Amino acid sequence: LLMGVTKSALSTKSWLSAASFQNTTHVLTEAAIAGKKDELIGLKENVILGRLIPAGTGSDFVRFTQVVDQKTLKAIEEARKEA
Amino acid sequence: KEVRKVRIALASPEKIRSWSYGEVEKPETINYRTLKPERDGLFDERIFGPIKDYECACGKYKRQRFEGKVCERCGVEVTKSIVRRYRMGHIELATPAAHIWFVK
Amino acid sequence: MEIKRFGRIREVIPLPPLTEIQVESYRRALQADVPPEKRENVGIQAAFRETFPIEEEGLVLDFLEYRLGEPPFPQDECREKDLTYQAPLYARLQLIHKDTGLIKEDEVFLGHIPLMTEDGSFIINGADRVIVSQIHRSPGVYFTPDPARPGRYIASIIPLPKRGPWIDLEVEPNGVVSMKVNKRKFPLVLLLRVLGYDQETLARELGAYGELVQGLMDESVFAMRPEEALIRLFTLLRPGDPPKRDKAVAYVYGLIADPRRYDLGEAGRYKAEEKLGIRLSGRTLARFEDGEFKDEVFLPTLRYLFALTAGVPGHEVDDIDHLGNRRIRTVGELMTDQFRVGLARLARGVRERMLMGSEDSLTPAKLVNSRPLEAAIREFFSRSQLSQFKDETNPLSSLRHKRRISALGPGGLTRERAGFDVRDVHRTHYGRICPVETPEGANIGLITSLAAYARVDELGFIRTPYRRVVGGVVTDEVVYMTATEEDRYTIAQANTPLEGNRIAAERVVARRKGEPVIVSPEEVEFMDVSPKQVFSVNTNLIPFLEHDDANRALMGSNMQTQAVPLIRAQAPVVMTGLEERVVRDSLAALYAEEDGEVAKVDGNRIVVRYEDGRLVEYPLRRFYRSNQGTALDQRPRVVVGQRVRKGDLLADGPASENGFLALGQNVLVAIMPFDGYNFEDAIVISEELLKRDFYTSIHIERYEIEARDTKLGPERITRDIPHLSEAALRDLDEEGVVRIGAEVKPGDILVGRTSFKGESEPTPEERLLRSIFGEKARDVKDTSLRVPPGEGGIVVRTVRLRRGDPGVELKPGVREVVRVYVAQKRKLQVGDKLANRHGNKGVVAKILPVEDMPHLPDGTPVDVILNPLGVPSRMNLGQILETHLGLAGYFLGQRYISPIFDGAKEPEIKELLAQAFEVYFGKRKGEGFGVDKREVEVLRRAEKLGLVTPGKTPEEQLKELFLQGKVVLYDGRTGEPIEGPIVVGQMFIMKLYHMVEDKMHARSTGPYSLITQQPLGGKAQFGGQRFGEMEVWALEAYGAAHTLQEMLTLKSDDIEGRNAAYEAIIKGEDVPEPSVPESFRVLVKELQALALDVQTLDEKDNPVDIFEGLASK
Amino acid sequence: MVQVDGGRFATSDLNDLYRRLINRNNRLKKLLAQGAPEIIIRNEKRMLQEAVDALLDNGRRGAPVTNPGSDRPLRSLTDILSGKQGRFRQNLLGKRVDYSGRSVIVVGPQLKLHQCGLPKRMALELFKPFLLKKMEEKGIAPNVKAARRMLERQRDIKDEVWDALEEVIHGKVVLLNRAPTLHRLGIQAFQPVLVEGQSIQLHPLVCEAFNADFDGDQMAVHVPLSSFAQAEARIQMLSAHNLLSPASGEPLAKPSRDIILGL
Amino acid sequence: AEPGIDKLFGMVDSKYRLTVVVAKRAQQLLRHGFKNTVLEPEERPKMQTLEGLFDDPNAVTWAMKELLTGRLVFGENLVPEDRLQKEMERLYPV
Amino acid sequence: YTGRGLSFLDLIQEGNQGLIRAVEKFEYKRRFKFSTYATWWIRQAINRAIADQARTIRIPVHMVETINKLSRTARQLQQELGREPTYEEIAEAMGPGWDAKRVEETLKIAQEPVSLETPIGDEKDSFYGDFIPDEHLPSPVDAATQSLLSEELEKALSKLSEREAMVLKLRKGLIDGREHTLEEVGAFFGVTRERIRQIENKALRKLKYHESRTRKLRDFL
Amino acid sequence: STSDPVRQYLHEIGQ
DNA sequence: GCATCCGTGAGTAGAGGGAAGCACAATTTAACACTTTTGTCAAG
DNA sequence: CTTGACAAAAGTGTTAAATTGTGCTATACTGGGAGCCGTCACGGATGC
Ligand SMILES: Nc1ncnc2c1ncn2[C@@H]1O[C@H](COP(=O)(O)OP(=O)(O)OP(=O)(O)OP(=O)(O)OC[C@H]2O[C@@H](n3ccc(=O)[nH]c3=O)[C@H](O)[C@@H]2O)[C@@H](O)[C@H]1O
Ligand SMILES: [Mg+2]
Ligand SMILES: [Mg+2]
Ligand SMILES: [Mg+2]
Ligand SMILES: [Zn+2]
Repeated sequence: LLMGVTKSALSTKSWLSAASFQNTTHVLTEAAIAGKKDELIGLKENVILGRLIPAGTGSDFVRFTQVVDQKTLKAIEEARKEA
Repeated sequence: KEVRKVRIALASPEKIRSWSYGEVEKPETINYRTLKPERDGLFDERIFGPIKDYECACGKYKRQRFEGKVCERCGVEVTKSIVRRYRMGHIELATPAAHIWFVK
Repeated sequence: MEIKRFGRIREVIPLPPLTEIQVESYRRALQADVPPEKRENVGIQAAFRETFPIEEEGLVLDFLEYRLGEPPFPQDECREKDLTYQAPLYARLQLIHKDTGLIKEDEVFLGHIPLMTEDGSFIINGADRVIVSQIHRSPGVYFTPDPARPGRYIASIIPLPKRGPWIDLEVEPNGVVSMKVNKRKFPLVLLLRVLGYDQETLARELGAYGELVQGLMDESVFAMRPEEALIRLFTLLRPGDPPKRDKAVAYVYGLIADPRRYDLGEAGRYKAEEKLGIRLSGRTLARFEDGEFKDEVFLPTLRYLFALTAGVPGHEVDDIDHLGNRRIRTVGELMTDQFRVGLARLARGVRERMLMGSEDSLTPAKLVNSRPLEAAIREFFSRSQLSQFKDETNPLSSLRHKRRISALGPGGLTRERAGFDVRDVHRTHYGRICPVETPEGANIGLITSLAAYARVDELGFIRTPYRRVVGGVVTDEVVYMTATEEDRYTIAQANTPLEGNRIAAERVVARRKGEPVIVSPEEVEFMDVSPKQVFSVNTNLIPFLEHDDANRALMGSNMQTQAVPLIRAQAPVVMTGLEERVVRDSLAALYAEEDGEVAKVDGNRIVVRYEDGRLVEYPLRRFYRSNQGTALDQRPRVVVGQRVRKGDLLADGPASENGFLALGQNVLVAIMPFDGYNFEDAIVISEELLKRDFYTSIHIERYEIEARDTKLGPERITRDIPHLSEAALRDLDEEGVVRIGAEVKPGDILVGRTSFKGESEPTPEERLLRSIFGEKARDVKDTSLRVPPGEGGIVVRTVRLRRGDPGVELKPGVREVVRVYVAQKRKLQVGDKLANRHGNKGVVAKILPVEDMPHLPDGTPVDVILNPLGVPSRMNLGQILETHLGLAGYFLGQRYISPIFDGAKEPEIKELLAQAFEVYFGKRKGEGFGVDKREVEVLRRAEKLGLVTPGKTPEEQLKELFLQGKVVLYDGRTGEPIEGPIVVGQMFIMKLYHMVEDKMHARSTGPYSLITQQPLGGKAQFGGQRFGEMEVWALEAYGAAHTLQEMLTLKSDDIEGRNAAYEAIIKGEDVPEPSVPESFRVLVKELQALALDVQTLDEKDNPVDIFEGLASK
Repeated sequence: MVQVDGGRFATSDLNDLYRRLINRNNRLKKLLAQGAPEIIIRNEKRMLQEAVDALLDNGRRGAPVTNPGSDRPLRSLTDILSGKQGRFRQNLLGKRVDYSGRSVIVVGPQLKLHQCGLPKRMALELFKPFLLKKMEEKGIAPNVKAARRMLERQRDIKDEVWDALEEVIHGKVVLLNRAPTLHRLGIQAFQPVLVEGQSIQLHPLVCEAFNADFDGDQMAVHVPLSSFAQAEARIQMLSAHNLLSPASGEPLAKPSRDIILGL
Repeated sequence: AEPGIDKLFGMVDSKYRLTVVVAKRAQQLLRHGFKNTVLEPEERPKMQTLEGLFDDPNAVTWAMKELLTGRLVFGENLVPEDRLQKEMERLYPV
Repeated sequence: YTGRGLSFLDLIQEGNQGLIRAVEKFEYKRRFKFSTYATWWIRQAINRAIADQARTIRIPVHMVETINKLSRTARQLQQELGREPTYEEIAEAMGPGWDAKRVEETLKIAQEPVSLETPIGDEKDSFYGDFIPDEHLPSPVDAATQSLLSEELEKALSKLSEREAMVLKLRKGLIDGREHTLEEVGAFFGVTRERIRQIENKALRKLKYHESRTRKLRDFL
Repeated sequence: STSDPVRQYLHEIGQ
């Protein structure tokens, strides 16, 4: 199937992002009856809720990186292993 | 403890009454000479909360020691005044009315 | 300094009064000075005769006459006391009892009518205002083709706005003609039956065109009685409504035959008669007399439609954008329209008041309630789109505002729904609407200007003058004609060569219905008066306009409105010839009424002894604040004992120099790049401009404060402010107001005020704090008025108004109001905007000392450096020619007047430069100096560029470069010459209203909104900057997740996050983690009000509370 | 329903819509108790349905409800949430922020690619919380509260405050923005240099990306606050780090105008 | 341009990982008052003041210079989070 | 009665209530027609509804009648004086017991609230509510001052004795938010009220001496 | 049709 | 097909703007006279 | 540490004055008023 950009954006799973685009009354009516849940996958929904966007420094690929100097590392490593 | 999803659904009449702290029975807003909220109106302190933090509408409690207390004379709960942004009321209709979103 | 004039065209007539579009139209409407018995049926007089007499249907109220009284207060008092300059209106009415036959007459007070000043503006609530004229489609009968189906036409009947519905006549595919009223379609045959028409009459008149008549010969409705057809028609027009004759005849008569509900207008009636070739008795579609409806215009309209379809030569379609089909509604017509609406409401109240209460004992005074009339009049002058705040930055600004034409407003077009056809330049705009002066943007083509020689006629059509040509010779007879009349003649161009009064050229350039043609002199019937009639006043002030591109010429004329008056303003070196008339017609300067001798000269007054012996004293306006904040003053220009003729100048107004318009300065300009400080329209200036007070302007700001009554107590204006030191109270007088002449800076107090604090519970911490220091609290707090950041100056005036003063109408609960005026002198600085008349504009980016600027070999430095890269892409060569003529006049000490399209040419400019070289270089030879060594080096390169002829002497080669406008220029920093000759000359540059000192703003924390809790906006509110949707997209594309989250929460509406962020910084810590924004909480509550359940969940789908248990029962 | 600086009150349109529904609901209760005929009851019920519609979505069905004395329709719940002026597009996808300013721009030819010119007066307000801490650290002010009172009055500011402001901004960057922001290059980060005057100085080589010239254009300034925000701006958004076009890969900061003419 | 920006981008697989490492290291330095730095006394960044030459107060500048030396270790799942903070506090009281 | 604050359908429904009342009280023995007696009740019901429901801020019926009389009197004086009357002129014509002060106070009462969604300017993007700040929630500057004062006050209390500090913290209300009198403080600590008075004053004087030598608590007032 | 509540009420009482 | 109905149309800034009266009954408010509190001046 | 013993302040009770709420009026009267086309142009969905 082939769609235009306007119709493709309005058929997305997230009702939060679709409602903020246009045709808000129609989007909200259909989402309420079906009991839809928004999983907060895209960028628009995280902006509305004031959360960190899943891109750039907020992506899970680099978000959990740790930094530590060698002096701290040697003390941490030894103390736990020898105990 | 962290939000991960948001759900939207229809609200039953029983759920709407569970949200409300009271029923609005009069269309009066505030008194014309004292400028104070009127009882059972759209700005009643017994329904939506006090105008100022830890102070009832009868000048009997003015302290934070009475947290979660309801005055026995005015019926206003002694708490923070910021609850007036979150507490809701309800109106009981004499006859049912349809929601225009699901009609038009 | 003598003035040299160019040109060959001899104008036979001068320019008309430039404000007569405003002044004359309002005089006709009021008719205040004409005796009542000789008043015409126009203006408010026609309104009275339309609503009256009022009949109960036996009580009759009749109108006799009206009058206007003297204004209660003068114009100066109205501005100071926030009043309206108006005159009382009285009406003479009589009440006649049809039963008894007794008449009582008395004069009733109807209200106040705002008065127009001598310059053509109004004072509404103490503020100057201008009513802008409106352009719209003229009423009449029009014929256009059907776009859906070729070969078919539609006939339309258009009344005045809000004076009847539109009528459409269309031939349906079945052949039956239809008539459409109020979105309802119905057969025209039914309507014709009501008008007493037979088939024999219809066949005789409309049966000689073709098969069209076959659709107008129904027989089921024909035999029906016209009264029976009337009741059938009423059913179609009004479905459901019960079919009663009293409800039916009162509907058909009021639809097309009621003069009080349907009005074709004087313009519409005139157009219909001209097009249809008939004579209309009134301004209605039909006339109802003797209990029967009589046709007036329907049959001639249908005859034209049938003939047009057949294809007879005498019938043609109508162009709706043709300027003969569009008319102008002036201020007089717009006010009268609202006057009639208010008068109609008054009659309704009178009718209902005479059918109840004291029927026998009634008087015209008791029946009349004038409040609805006063309400409608005050609404038009206050809350109408066409009533606009007056623009008076300079005298030219206010002159242009009164000549503007707008297609918007009530009954006009919409800015968003306007198409391309209405915004285009029509061929009929020639000589009537200026083709270049318009605002670029969403209003392009919708707001325009009247041409210089054009004038609006009685019917509202613009006319332009022409010269009659008979037998090949041009006469002095001038004829004003409309666009429709102009299409019947061949009109030549004003630049046609003439030997006396006879055309000399064998080939003549002319126009035929707007198209250019070449004709013989014997075929010419009319000639143009001057090239100036094609353009407006602002465009006529641009010299060498023919060398400038139209797009850039739009900017040049528009920006002259934004020039600010200067303390040393001077007239331009090169003028067009309209400078004197602009000052004269703006009423800003002062002129002698007749011949006489000046007796007393002062900075505040001038007294003149006229020849007949009377003494007249003229007070001068000094240091007055306009609507825009610029200072307007008048400087005397005569001495005691000087003899003056009639019309001689007495005192110069703002932005004028000896009666000539003066919007800027004349400066020496070099066109060359300079170290990247000329990059992208930037301008480099010299410090010598500031030393001689060039481009220095004076501005005044106004501050206001009020003292009110409160339940807690009255606010007091006092000097005793609690917890204030003597340093802060130094400049206040005993009454608490700042003294006149004191210098004020940001944070200083202008007027002191105390308020009662009210009841409250001092925090426990402040309780201990006040107990340790033993300081009893006061019952008042500081609520004084202070200087806003980035402002200040010198206090020059204080105004105090108190309750009970004569003419002071304060709001209830207000005790007094104090106003303070602060004046500052602004010098040129980096960031200020400069422009010339050819559309070149830029900001000042660098100010250099005198020893750094390039200089002439005689030691004279230039003032302004302009980048040559701005010329080739903009194609505005007029500034180059102006610079060349400026250089010649600099050494010859003379000024010039070159009219547009007929003025100075290069052969004339180059011969003036030859004389200027003999004084620029001949002076050097006499002093004993030859040719510089550095000049020899530059001349060697000049011949390599092909600029000078090889083999000539150094002096001859220097003269060749001078004739091209180029001189040898030395560098001030090094002393070495520029490697190439540079164009140097004199140019006229203006200083614009947009200044950096009024635009810089910053904020750390400030006020917040009520509901969204987000920062407010605007510099006046100390607001923040808007981070819109497209700005959020930019941060997302960068991947700056944490930067984006800060602006969404920590800096806008996360209340707990913004309080904690501030406290962390002042303690030397890092800002904490953000939280949920307040705007999302508002969205959830608003969705619950729509009976929608919105819940936030977690990884395990369990509900998560984002209200901290403050809303859970 | 709040009072203003004067004495008059201001209230929202939702209060009127709620009043209409209550008034008609209470009248129907009284009519039912009196045993009114069905014709009167049916009119009241039809009016109650229309009152609920106006509160939820005004103007969707029938003529919109307007306030007496005016023709302006009342704003309903649906109007609040939808449109360009609705809650989503005006308050959720975009906001007004603190620590921001605006001024006219001029060309600075002596600046480096990573530098801009910031007026001193703008920088004092933009970095006010940082400056108050710095003045307290030195002997300029005894505490933060006394430090803030000194900056309120222009004539009360000493010359040592400007020396402290230099130390505050050492190494920090700010964001410059020009509307409309067609692409991500409409926002860039620069290391500010304090200048005398009231206009911002812009590097010549970044004008093309901003599409900015010097005939009246203005710009906005923003201050990242935390260490994370400063690190992202200095690494990912610095002007000297974005030299190629993201759309085509060709250079975007390159010689132009007088620079090409001279070379 | 930031000094050594070309070399810093070549130390990580993703350009956004470098920003995370720099930002977290800057927070560590501010928490302990620059007492945990791996820089030599002659390598400390300095700023010029009227009184004299003092230490640079910008922690982001310190973190970028520390990464160029190569004495810092970064990665995912290096040490338990609780063990890291408690050990750092014991070594560098503040 | 249209154009006085109620819609046409609302006026009809209120009039229908008056019609029902007239049926119960009507007496046909008097030989008067029904419309003669029912007109009084229908008009009364409409008039009372206007005085009770036409204003956002309800005003009592007695004051509504006063406002209508005041406006009607001013209109008659305006057409006779040829100008807007002053408060003194209105008060004199109003009757005994009226002065200019009462006229102005009544006019202030009769003022209706303005809408927050009133458009300002031709472009439909600016409204009244965009210019009204919120004065209820404390600003970040005010919130930070309270925290700084509290931490400095508790730092100075540490110079006092353990018993002396507790007395001041209870006699001023720094716990639970409520001030405690010499009786309840005495009840909690088992001492008389004259004793607490002296030690409460004694601890206050020691704080004054410390403050004067450092000047660390003066800027907060 | 039926777009005017006032017209609808007038028709009903006319029966 | 072709008729009817419905939602959509760039950004930032400024700057002005901003029509009854009466009587009678309930109900609330303000003045004022005691009366218990509760801080205090002085001893011991 | 405690007793005494006022003196002003806070608390209580009664009551008249002011304010607010409610009912009623008898010639006969019986279906609204306002509006008025540069009606915005164009897809998309739906009904038939
Ligand atoms: N430093 C450099 N700067 C520019 N281009 C440079 C440079 N270096 C190399 N290039 C090359 O040169 C090409 C352009 O060459 P060019 O000759 O066509 O340029 P120009 O002289 O006409 O300058 P320009 O600013 O465009 O004029 P304008 O249209 O009046 O600007 C008005 C502005 O106001 C704004 N606005 C206005 C109204 C409105 O409703 N909304 C609205 O937002 C809007 O932002 C609009 O743009 C470039 O693409 C590039 O490849
Ligand atoms: Mg414009
Ligand atoms: Mg440009
Ligand atoms: Mg520009
Ligand atoms: Zn209480």
